[PDB]
Amino acid sequence: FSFKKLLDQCENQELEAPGGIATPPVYGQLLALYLLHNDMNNARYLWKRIPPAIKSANSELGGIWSVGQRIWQRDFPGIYTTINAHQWSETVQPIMEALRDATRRRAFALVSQAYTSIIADDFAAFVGLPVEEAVKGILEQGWQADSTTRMVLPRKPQQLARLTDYVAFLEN
Amino acid sequence: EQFKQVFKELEFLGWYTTGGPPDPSDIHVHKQVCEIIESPLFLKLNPMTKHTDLPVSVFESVIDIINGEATMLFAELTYTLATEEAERIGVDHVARMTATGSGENSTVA
Repeated sequence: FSFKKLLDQCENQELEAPGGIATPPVYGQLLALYLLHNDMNNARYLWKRIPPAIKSANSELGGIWSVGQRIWQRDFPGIYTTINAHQWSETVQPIMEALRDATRRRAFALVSQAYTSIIADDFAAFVGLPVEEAVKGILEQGWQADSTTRMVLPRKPQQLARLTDYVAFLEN
Repeated sequence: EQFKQVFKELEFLGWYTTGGPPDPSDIHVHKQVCEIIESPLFLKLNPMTKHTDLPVSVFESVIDIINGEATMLFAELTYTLATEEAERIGVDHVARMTATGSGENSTVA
């Protein structure tokens, strides 16, 4: 609820502009927020909306688009590298800190649903952390893991008023 | 004479009325009925009842030996609800069905 209150605040600022062009940081926030909501079509159209002159002026905008290109191809092992290729200032940094978590949870849901057996090499590149999940996942979440072959096995875990509305409509 | 032609082995037993508690007029009508039959019954239905017991109440005449003027009183009775096969089937059929509405009121009502 609190997050939604900030979402609609940035929406209208771009529409009203003294000359049809808003300040650079407003443009960057909308593009990054589109990535967080997985709305890829509007994110692509926003990039096409920015004039070329301002686009080349600020390379910070280009850093958002390079990450957006990877997530547009659903390249899970590649988005984690582009999100760290550039350095984002603290004004836009917290938004990226939430997009990374959203991508991380998205891979977890996709693997558990679309895969019955997945190589540990490929699964680590999906979830994003090939650091400490190798040993922690065996005993905590209960997923049986087999070494050498490296196969992971995901496992699955008031009306009365409505009715009288129907009759009052049908009989009349 | 009319009903004797259809119900051969059936005889007069009493009368009935609709209302609340027994009234004096009920006692005069009972006195009138007593000229027809020696020991008449007296049924009384209460369509205006406001409780969960059957309004039907069966009474019986009692003659007192009160000193001076002589009066007659009503004594209540305990009645059963015996039915026959066809009567039971008909009553069950009538009381089971609920598609009885007709007119302005909705079938929901």
